[PDB]
Amino acid sequence: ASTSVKPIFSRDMNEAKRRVRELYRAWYREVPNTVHLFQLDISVKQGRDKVREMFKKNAHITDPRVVDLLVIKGKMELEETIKVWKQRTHVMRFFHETEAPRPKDFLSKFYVGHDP
Amino acid sequence: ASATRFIQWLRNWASGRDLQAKLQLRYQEISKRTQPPPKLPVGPSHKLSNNYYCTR
Amino acid sequence: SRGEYVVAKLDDLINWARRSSLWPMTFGLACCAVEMMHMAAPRYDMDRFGVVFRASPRQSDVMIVAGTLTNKMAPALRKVYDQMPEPRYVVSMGSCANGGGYYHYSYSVVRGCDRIVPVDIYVPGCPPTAEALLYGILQLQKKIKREKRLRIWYRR
Amino acid sequence: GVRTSPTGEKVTHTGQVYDDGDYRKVRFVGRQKEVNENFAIDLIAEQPVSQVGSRVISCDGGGGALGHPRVYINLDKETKTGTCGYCGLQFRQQHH
Amino acid sequence: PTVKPPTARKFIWTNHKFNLSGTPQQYVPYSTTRKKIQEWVPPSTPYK
Amino acid sequence: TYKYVNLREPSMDMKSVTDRAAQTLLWTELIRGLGMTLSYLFREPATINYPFEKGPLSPRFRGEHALRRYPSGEERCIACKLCEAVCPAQAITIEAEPRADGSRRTTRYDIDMTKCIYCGFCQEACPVDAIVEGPNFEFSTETHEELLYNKEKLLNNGDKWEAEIAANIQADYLYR
Amino acid sequence: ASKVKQDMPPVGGYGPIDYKRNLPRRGLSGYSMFAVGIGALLFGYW
Amino acid sequence: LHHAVIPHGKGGRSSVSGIVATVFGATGFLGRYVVNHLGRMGSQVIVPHRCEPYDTMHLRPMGDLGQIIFMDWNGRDKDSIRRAVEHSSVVINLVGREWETQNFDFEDVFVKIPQAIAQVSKEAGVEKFIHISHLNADIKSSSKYLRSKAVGEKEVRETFPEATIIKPAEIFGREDRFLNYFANIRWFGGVPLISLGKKTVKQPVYIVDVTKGIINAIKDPDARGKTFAFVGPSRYLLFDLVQYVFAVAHRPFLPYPLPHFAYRWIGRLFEISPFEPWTTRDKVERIHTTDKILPHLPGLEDLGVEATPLELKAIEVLRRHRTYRWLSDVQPAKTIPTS
Amino acid sequence: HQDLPLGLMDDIYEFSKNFSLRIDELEEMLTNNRIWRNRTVDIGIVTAEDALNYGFSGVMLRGSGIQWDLRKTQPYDVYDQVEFDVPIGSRGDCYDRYLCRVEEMRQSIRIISQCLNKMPPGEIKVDDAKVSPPKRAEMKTSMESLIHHFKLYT
Amino acid sequence: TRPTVRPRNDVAHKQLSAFGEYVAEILPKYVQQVQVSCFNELEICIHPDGVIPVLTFLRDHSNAQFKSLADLTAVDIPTRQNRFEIVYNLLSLRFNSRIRVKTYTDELTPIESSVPVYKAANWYEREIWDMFGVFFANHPDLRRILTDYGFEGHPFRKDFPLSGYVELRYDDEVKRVVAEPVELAQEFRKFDLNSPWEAFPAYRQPP
Ligand SMILES: NC(=O)C1=CN([C@@H]2O[C@H](COP(=O)(O)OP(=O)(O)OC[C@H]3O[C@@H](n4cnc5c(N)ncnc54)[C@H](OP(=O)(O)O)[C@@H]3O)[C@@H](O)[C@H]2O)C=CC1
Ligand code: SF4
Ligand code: SF4
Ligand code: SF4
Ligand SMILES: [Zn+2]
Repeated sequence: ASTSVKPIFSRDMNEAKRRVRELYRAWYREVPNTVHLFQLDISVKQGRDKVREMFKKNAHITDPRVVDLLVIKGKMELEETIKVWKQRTHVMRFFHETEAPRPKDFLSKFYVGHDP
Repeated sequence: ASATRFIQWLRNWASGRDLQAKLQLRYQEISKRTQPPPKLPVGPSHKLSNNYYCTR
Repeated sequence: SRGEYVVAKLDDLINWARRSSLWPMTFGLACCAVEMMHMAAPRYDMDRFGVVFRASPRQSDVMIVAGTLTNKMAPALRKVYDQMPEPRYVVSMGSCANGGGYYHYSYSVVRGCDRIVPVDIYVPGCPPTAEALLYGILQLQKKIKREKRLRIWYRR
Repeated sequence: GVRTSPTGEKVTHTGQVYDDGDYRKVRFVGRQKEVNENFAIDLIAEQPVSQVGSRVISCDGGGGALGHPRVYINLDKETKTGTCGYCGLQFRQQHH
Repeated sequence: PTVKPPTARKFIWTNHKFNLSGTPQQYVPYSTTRKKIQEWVPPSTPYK
Repeated sequence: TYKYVNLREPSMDMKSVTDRAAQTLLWTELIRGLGMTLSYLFREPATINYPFEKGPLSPRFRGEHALRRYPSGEERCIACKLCEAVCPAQAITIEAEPRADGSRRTTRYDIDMTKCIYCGFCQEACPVDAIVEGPNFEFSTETHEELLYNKEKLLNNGDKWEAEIAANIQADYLYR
Repeated sequence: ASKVKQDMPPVGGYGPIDYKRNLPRRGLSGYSMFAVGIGALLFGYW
Repeated sequence: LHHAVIPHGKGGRSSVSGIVATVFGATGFLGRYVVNHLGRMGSQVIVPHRCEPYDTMHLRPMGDLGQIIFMDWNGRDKDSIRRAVEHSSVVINLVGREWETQNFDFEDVFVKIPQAIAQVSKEAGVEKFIHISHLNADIKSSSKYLRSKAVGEKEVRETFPEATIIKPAEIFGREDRFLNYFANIRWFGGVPLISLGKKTVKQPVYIVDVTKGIINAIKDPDARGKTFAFVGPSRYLLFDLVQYVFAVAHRPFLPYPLPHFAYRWIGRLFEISPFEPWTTRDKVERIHTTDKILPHLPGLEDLGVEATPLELKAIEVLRRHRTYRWLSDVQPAKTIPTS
Repeated sequence: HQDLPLGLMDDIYEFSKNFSLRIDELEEMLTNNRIWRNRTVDIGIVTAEDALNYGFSGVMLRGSGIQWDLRKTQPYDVYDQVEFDVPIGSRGDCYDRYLCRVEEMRQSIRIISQCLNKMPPGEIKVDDAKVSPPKRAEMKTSMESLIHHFKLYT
Repeated sequence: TRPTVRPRNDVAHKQLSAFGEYVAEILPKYVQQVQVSCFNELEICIHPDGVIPVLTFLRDHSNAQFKSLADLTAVDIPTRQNRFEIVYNLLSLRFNSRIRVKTYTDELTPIESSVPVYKAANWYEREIWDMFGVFFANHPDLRRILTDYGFEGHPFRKDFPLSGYVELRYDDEVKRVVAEPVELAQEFRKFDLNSPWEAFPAYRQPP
């Protein structure tokens, strides 16, 4: 049948959502010494808040194969921050400290330009 | 090529070979920098007959 | 008689020293590094202008960017520039290091090294011929000869 | 044949000149505005018109393969002059 | 040049200049075209 | 056909072994290396005295750009945009419109000498030999902006290098 | 109306070009060098 | 204004914002951030400089090709001022100096030069003008630095009636001369303080907050002909503030008192050097001046900016004063209640 | 793109005539040097099977003894009309692959010598204007040769 | 023979066609299609479930002995349901011949890693994952190889813009190299070069 599709790691959501939790634990117990080695100027508080935001955006997913990739890519993004392959700039590219706000209210977009 | 004979012998003895016949500097064996204009050939398709494109 | 003359001549000496002993740090990244090596070859012999072949970043004075500066490499280039002792100059060599060159529109290429470090000379070409680069280094010396570091101190 | 504007900015052959209050004039302060003195439209209108005795004359820019693609020009119209599309030289028919 | 002099023409420079970079005579780029869109100048005579 | 580069076995007779023993103990082979460098201490160096001497080139060389003119004075460029469509790096921007005398001529011609890869395709495609790569290679600048040529700079280069550009084409226009 | 003229090898071809390894052999036998060295010492000690 | 340069783009590096700005004194600590913001949004910034072209190199990467323009000027040549402001729409003056010189003193840099800029700008046609003053500015203060700003601040508003004036407090930052100053006193042993640092209340303000505030005044039309006062979120006691500096620096702290007159004596032999004075009699006074609490002047919040706490961005500045790289938390400095 | 300018194949002969000695001067410094041998002998040993299964090609196969060179097994152009030899290693280390490269410089002189003698006359680009552009003399006198010039470059 | 037409090689055409049926008969389970192009190349199309059985056959079978992985790459064709097209190019030194083996997958379907068969495929599969997003199962180490660290996307896919989504510079406020949305001084210019006249009647698709 066409609907049947080969899996990646998990055969259903219940098994797939286990890895999200195991991945989350790795990140939560890695920020404090990530902020230490990289000598960042962000507290462990808002560092952990950032990981909360990243997961929360991929919360509407319902496909076990899509979730596996988002975990596989999540594990890679962690191996770079533990083996310090990333430099100080790469870790600070999540926090967007150099892009001016882009307001969402209609008037602000109307005043500035033609975009929606 | 302006090396005195005694220096020629010393450089030749040190290297174990006659370096004067195979200088790595060019003096006069290079071709001239201005040449007569050429007239290059033309390919085998420059025919006025029996040259329909569909056969090549 | 005026102090301006005493400090103008004394500025010429320090300018002369810094222009007759340039010690470059070659950031050879791409093809443009081959022409840099030729400039050090017997025919041109940069070493006879007081310019040594290579040096460590903290013994260096001028940084020669010769190649394409990708995004992955940009963080490293800036770090070496920050650790170079002053005075320091950057020579941007080749079309890739000036404004992107052949790869201007690539997702992975930094469209000009001037977006990462300041630049004092631009040597165009693809690659700039070994002699073209030697025109850039000499043109760099004439910049250092015009500097008035001590004059501006005397009139603050 | 420059036509320097009242504010003192030269006009190029394309006709570009910044207006009195255009902030882009600041790029010239301390420097100069690159302008080409020899205008194309003033060097090709000062050429003599060639008189030829046939209804069709062919121009190839002069110099053989160092000019422009050879074209053929029709001189049947008495009112105006034939004009090469590439080089701008002019031709006229003798009497007919 | 003393033997084979170049061909002479009116538009060729009679005073060759050297690299003018860094001096006031340097070259400053600019757009050589004209304005594309023209705006509407309101009448200077007040209404009413 | 092939050949072995390092297949010969060393000898094992009394004289051969002593030669290898004498070489090791007396540094014979290394003293032979010092000889070669000594020869180069008595050879004329190949260094040319730039800038009073120059490296050889040929008429085909590809350097700074220049828009040419006809013998009369009219521009050769008729704004066909063939060069713009062959430029690998998209370093050329062209705009055109009828002139006051009703001729096809350009009102914008810029070469971004930082995007350009100095490849020569622009002069291979020009049907009237208007855009050429002159023989100059010494135009290093002190600012990024002044490497963005427009029509005025290119036309000055034609009026500046016409003496040498025309000669080079005369020596090369039969091969191309 | 001249013939075709283009770059071609001269009539009769070019002269031979060497390419093989030609490292010369030089020096005295291993025995002899020791004899000079040993003999140099003994005169020194004497 | 029939030209009205029109914004285009997404407010990025290659966009057009329509602000043609002349930033006098842009080669210094406060200039770096103002030029950086103006260029980061694609603005035409003219940078007149008195220094050598080498010292302005760090500014070149801060704008797109052709945006940052450098001109040569002299504070005593009004024609050089006019050449740098005739084509602009906003003029920002950041000229100043912590010490006097044989050629320029506090009267010339804070009154004569600012007065010249305003008079030239008004005739040139500039519609905006941003001036920078000091929060503790008055004409009855022992410090000469703070006396010359009060005089100048008044002359600007009688020469450019629409000018905007800003009165920040001691600004801290990476290149500042406030936090780095205290950390550098470790060379001479103890850390002398008039009295013992008590009775001194200071309200430092972060550089970016000042920089973001200045830009806002260039966009909104409510900032014309109005005075502001950029101050931090909390008020500290000078002793507590200095103690916190050595805590982050993780260095010995041995404060000892020094009479006010005695502190001025040493400040006289430190200003005899023909170079950047290490400390001056004037510097001692400002370090021990209690920042005013003017409540009738709009602050950063009135311009949409939010003040940055000292604690959040203090490890950033002092990181290099520590003598070990990692060092394996420092308690926040005591804050006076706002009341 | 263009034919060789007159007076070029003579200069190549002058360069090729003297190059072989330059290689000999290179080998004097390195081949039999004890210091250079110690930094390349028994270093980077690669087995024949590993070289093939790791995707190695070129002197990385020959250096290990595998007899393979695309110029002789899958010839392209006229590499089937030049005689040359393919140096082959016996040990598969840095020193052997250094001798293959130094030997390959000598076989290149061997090939370059033959190319100078056996160079035939004629044209230098396919005589088909729909693939290779026409000459500028023809593009300026024939309407067919201008259309094909126009469309090959646009 | 014509001087401007590449000569045919009928002898090679027959031999590779003969070897095409040989493989199709020995692996009916995986082989789906077998071509031989007019310039004598052999392409074998297989079900994705047959990467190891068909590669292990060619690498070990006596009459195949394809003991060298020339290259491994993917081709993106968005229109197809399974957009990606994995391609293997093998070489046989014993028989002096080359064979190209093609399979396919989509975004979310794994393809078995071939490192057990060809150690050269280690890095090649990392490149496919980095540039195309295809995930290879049981790969000893699967990480980005070419792209910048933390790069979001897969550039070689046909729907990733040529200029990317972010660009780098050095903002002096924070003293680091930062990333910002992409803005270009001169937009890349799109050319419509395709002629509206059929160029080759031989490759004409059905209506
Ligand atoms: N930073 C702080 O803590 C405070 C700042 N301010 C005010 O901000 C302004 C200065 O800020 P800041 O950046 O730290 O000062 P800086 O020490 O960093 O330099 C000020 C700039 O003004 C120039 N300058 C000084 N004198 C002259 C002169 N005679 N002629 C021309 N230029 C001159 C300097 O040019 P160059 O160096 O190249 O010679 C320099 O670029 C002052 O008005 C100050 O009162 C307000 C409250 C606190
Ligand atoms: S500018 Fe040209 S030679 Fe230099 S790195 Fe780029 S492509 Fe290579
Ligand atoms: S040389 Fe090449 S890259 Fe440069 S302008 Fe001409 S066609 Fe474009
Ligand atoms: S330079 Fe030549 S090819 Fe380019 S537009 Fe002008 S005429 Fe056409
Ligand atoms: Zn014509």
